[PDB]
Amino acid sequence: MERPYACPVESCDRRFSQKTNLDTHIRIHTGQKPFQCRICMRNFSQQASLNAHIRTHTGEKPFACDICGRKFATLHTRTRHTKIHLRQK
DNA sequence: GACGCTATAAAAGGAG
DNA sequence: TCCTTTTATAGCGTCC
Ligand SMILES: [Zn+2]
Ligand SMILES: [Zn+2]
Ligand SMILES: [Zn+2]
Repeated sequence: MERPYACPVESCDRRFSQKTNLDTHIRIHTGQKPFQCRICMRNFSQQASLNAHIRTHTGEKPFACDICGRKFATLHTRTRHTKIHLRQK
């Protein structure tokens, strides 16, 4: 089976191949946020979101644009940005 | 128009 | 496999 682990909430019913990913997903239903920022004590649903968040404190911007070389704290922001060099206003 | 930021999904790494 | 960590995608909010 491609994606064995199914979500128990009948409304959702999203599928995952890895069990961790299902557990992480069920958390959006339970509202459990096990990842805590040790600076402001805010809780996050994922390690990824906590890590992206820690950068807002440290000011680190590890994502650079290939075209203009401008820096960004997150991958999405960087990727979405790159698309402005391909069009006008 | 742009982008800072959180959410969420999906994949991958590593150890036993 | 279980658990950790990384990579990809979707909006919201706000200032310009
Ligand atoms: Zn669900
Ligand atoms: Zn914090
Ligand atoms: Zn650029």
